[PDB]
Amino acid sequence: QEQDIVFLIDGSGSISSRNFATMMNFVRAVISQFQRPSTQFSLMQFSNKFQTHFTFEEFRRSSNPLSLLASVHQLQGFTYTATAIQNVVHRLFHASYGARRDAAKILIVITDGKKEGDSLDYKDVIPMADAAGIIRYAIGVGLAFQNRNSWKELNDIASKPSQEHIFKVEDFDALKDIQNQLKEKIFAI
Repeated sequence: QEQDIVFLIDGSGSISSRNFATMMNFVRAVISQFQRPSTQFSLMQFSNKFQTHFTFEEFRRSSNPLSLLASVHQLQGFTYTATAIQNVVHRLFHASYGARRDAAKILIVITDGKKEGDSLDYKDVIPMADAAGIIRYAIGVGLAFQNRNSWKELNDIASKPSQEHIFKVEDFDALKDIQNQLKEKIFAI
């Protein structure tokens, strides 16, 4: 079963250079657990700005896909998670970007904090993501995601059942600890 998977990663200034590098190592590790052509990937980074590092078409045609993750520079800035999801949902899965009609559409969001200053609300972008059948995973990095204020954030982003689509890790160095878990979740789709 074909899968078109988008990684949407936060590049806000709150993320240290060391942690950003660690996050990219995690993305590379997860991608390395899958094989083309069944699974294809696309990567967008967000802050208050948005950058598509590679589309599904670029990943598909590449003779060395993992290299497309070699020159990813951190954007810095704020964290407009809702608008970022909107940008992914309304662009990265287009046929013109290399997406496949019959493929399962999956979005993996990695963030170190709640959205702040975003002019869009989750209720403004999630309903459409659900209509498109986009399966969403929310990965929250930081002890703050242990409370309620930040917990609800992951629930608003992730597909239901929430528990099966959310991951809370204490720090960026702990991302590697959920690689197998995340892989198993996706392989089950």
